[PDB]
This record gives sequence, structure tokens and C-alpha cells, in this order.
Amino acid sequence: VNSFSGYLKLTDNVYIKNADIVEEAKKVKPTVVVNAANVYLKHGGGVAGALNKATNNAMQVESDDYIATNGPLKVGGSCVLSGHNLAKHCLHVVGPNVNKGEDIQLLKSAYENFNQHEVLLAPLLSAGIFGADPIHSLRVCVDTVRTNVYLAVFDKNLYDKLVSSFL
Ligand SMILES: Nc1nccc2ccccc12
Repeated sequence: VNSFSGYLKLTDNVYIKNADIVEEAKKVKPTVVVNAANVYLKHGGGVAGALNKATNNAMQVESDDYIATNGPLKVGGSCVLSGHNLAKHCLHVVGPNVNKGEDIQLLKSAYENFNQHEVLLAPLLSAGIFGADPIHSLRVCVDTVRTNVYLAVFDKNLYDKLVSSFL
């Protein structure tokens, strides 16, 4: 049993809700919240900008030190950093950004990072300002992630379309 409430069950392991990931993270304090990161961990906008704002910029400060030591992530890659006030850990995952011309086949590689964590609160990778089709992102998620994932979808309209169209 876990703390997640109000989710619709899509599969054995994937759950979805129309919810604010920050507001959801603040309520649940999950072991892992996933960030929709870029390779530079520059948390300007979208999910990343919202998560970072909720940490009062502490996520960005930590991320800048990570990059100064390790250099950029790979598209499809990830790193584990602090969850600050939102979670124990933040798994920063880089999905391909279609608005930069990145290979959408890298979306499966991105989701494979989730399999290193038994339970996660996450957004749909490569959705929103990353430019991919969220219906496609949900399909790749279901077909790739084997651990228990609780997806937060900010937009109610999109939430209802994802559920109605789910095979
Ligand atoms: N805040 C938040 N929560 C879940 C999904 C999102 C997608 C895009 C921007 C913000 C989001």
C-alpha cells in the first residue's frame, strides 16, 4: 500500500491523475519525483521550472554544481539528485525535445531510467514544451516502465484525452 490517492489505474504498474506534480509532491513526499530535465539541468520552464521554483531555486543551485563537476547529461539519460522539500530524491530525466530536433526513439531510453526505482511520481516525458505527442509518451511509458509509476498530468483537457484514448 502507498500514499498516492485519486489515481486511475491504467495497467498493473501505471497510474494517472489530473494533478499538479509540485502540489502532488508536496502532499505525498514520494521517495522519487521525476523532473522533465534538459542535458544542462537548466530548470527554466515547464515541469522543471515549476519544480525548481517550488524549491526556492535550491534545485538549480544543486544542479549547477552537478554540471560543473560532471558535464551535461545525455538525451535519454538521467541523474539522481536531492528532492529538496518535494521528495527524498529527484530523478532528472532527459527526454528528447522535438523543438530541438532530437530523435523520438530516445523516449524509450529516457523511460528506462524509471526502472531503477521501485515507485515514482512523474510527468509524461517529452510532453508539454518538449514537443512530443503526450498520447505517444503515455504508450511508451506503459510499454517500457515495469516499476510503479504515478503520472501527474497538469492539463485537465489532456488528462481526459489520454484516458479516453488509452488502449
Ligand atoms: N506542474 C506540472 N505537473 C504535472 C505535469 C506538468 C506538465 C507540464 C508543466 C507542468 C506540469
